Amino acid sequence: HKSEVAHRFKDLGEENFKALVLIAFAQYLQQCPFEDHVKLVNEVTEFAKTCVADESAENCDKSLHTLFGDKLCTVATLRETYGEMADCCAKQEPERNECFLQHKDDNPNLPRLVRPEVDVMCTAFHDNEETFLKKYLYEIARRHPYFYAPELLFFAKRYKAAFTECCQAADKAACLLPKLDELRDEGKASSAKQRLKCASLQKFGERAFKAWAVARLSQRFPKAEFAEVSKLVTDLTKVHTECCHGDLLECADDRADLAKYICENQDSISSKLKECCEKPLLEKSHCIAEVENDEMPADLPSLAADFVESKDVCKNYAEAKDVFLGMFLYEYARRHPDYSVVLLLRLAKTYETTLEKCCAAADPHECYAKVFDEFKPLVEEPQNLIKQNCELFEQLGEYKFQNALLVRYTKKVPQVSTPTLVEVSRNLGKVGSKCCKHPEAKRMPCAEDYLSVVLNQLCVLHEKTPVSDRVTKCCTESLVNRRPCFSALEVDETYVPKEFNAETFTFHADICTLSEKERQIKKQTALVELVKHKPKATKEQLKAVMDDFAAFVEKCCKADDKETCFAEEGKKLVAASQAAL
Ligand SMILES: CCCCC1C(=O)N(c2ccccc2)N(c2ccccc2)C1=O
Ligand SMILES: CCCCCCCCCCCCCC(=O)O
Ligand SMILES: CCCCCCCCCCCCCC(=O)O
Ligand SMILES: CCCCCCCCCCCCCC(=O)O
Ligand SMILES: CCCCCCCCCCCCCC(=O)O
Repeated sequence: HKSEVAHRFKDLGEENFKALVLIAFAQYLQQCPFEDHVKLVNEVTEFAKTCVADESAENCDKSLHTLFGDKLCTVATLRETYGEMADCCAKQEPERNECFLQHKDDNPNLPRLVRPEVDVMCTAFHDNEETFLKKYLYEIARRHPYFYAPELLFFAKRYKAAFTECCQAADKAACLLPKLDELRDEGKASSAKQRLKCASLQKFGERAFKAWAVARLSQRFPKAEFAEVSKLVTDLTKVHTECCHGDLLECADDRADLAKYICENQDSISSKLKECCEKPLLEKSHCIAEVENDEMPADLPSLAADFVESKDVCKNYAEAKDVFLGMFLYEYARRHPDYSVVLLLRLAKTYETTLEKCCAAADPHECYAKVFDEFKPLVEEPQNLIKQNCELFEQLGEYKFQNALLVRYTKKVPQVSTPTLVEVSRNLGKVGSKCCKHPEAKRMPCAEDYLSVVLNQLCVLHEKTPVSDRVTKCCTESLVNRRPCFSALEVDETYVPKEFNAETFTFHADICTLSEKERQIKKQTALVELVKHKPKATKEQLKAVMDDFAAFVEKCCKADDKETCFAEEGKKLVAASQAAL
């Protein structure tokens, strides 16, 4: 088409166009105030409308990069506020956009965003829904300049729906709060997944990413042909490489192209793509990215034939190693949607290590004839951990389950900071209440998805202020061995317990007037400090002390007079506990 802006404006729609332009500007000019951004959006939109009316109006022929760049260079304070970024304006567009990209700040220093009271939000929402939502949209985008724009818009729409619903209810707070917490967690998870995807692509390379995608796409589109799966994995790798570089326009066009390619060859890929392919341009790719697994052929051959029993295995493998291994991944993954992708990768790595050794020996067949027996122990490991932990989560509840994990991990890595241990254990706890509800067939994929982010949040932090070689080890190993590594950590027999600290175990009545989450976190913090002081303590000793603390807290919060009870009975509890331990 003769005009880029006009075309985009047309298939996006005015409302979507406006929100996206706002996000795009906020991610580049992270320091400019809201009023200035709104002003820019209005000018770009007004210009866009001119081009819609006549693709021949002036400047309507300019590319989007050029137009975006020219408007960015119009900001008068560009130099005084962003300094060096202002020098990007002296370059020819091609280089200009690259320069702006290089100067995008990922971890800016903006005040943390505080959640106001439910009634102020609801009142604000009713008085001016537009400015309320757009201002928060701006606040979120300036803080996450890397978050893929269209997905942020998808989140905004869900927030709107939460206010619309809850702000017109009897008990607003009881309605809205849980929705906001779920949205935030989900928002943070999405952010982590995006960063993880790019970092892994940079650290481990294209081959590893391609294997990961082959496995994932084969579980989802089992009826698709291997050649079709390879086509998709290739385009998908290119798409993420570009999206990770950070250029929104390039990223968006590649994704769109891929989404249409998929819809046009729908019948040749999966019968589950029907809905996704009838959705508007903006939602297509997102929908496809979450499509459920198509059902498998059910009348499929045995893997043993072509990969163990067959003659010429070594011959087909030597002829094209990666293609053969990819074929193996494809065949194995499409018969196992119940496996995590990383498990499939372990199987593949194991099959590769075996052919490398075995294909160089006299009688190949004999050497690699028992490969499938090496797979069994690899499979069972995550499966046992699932049942074992989910059952426990069932006996106890989410809270006591978190406490169980708390005792378990403080003992393995007592060096870690107490707030980190609490944070991590609580998140692990949630993965349990969220995945253990799924039937066995969907548990591993679920746990893998959530554990990948929790483990990455854990590693990133630790990276900053490292405290344990073991954690560093597990954090730097391959993403395939990451979870196994942590699971293999044993109690720290070297750790020297921390001296007693009266303060740490002193409690007041203010705990009675705290919110549930707040009470738990204070108790859990104490629970971690206890284990750090008495690491050799037993599950029984510990249970007894946690129970005394329990009755104690209920007793002191249920008395004609508090504070005294906590101080008087607190003296007791502490002294007794010490002796018992
Ligand atoms: C690496 C993360 C995986 C998310 C994902 C993605 O970005 N695309 C995706 C990319 C662009 C448009 C639509 C979907 N599809 C995808 C689905 C089937 C075949 C190929 C790719 C996905 O599953
Ligand atoms: C992209 C999301 C649109 C933003 C509009 C929703 C406003 C939510 C305000 C709450 C932000 C504070 C963060 C939190 O939830 O704790
Ligand atoms: C297009 C085919 C590309 C897939 C290549 C198959 C490679 C399988 C090896 C297992 C991948 C795990 C990589 C790793 O050890 O980090
Ligand atoms: C304590 C976390 C709560 C979930 C309980 C199951 C434990 C997850 C282990 C299985 C991980 C599957 C991913 C992998 O293959 O490594
Ligand atoms: C440094 C923070 C403490 C370490 C947290 C351990 C994380 C391991 C998660 C793996 C879940 C499987 C259960 C397990 O084997 O521990």
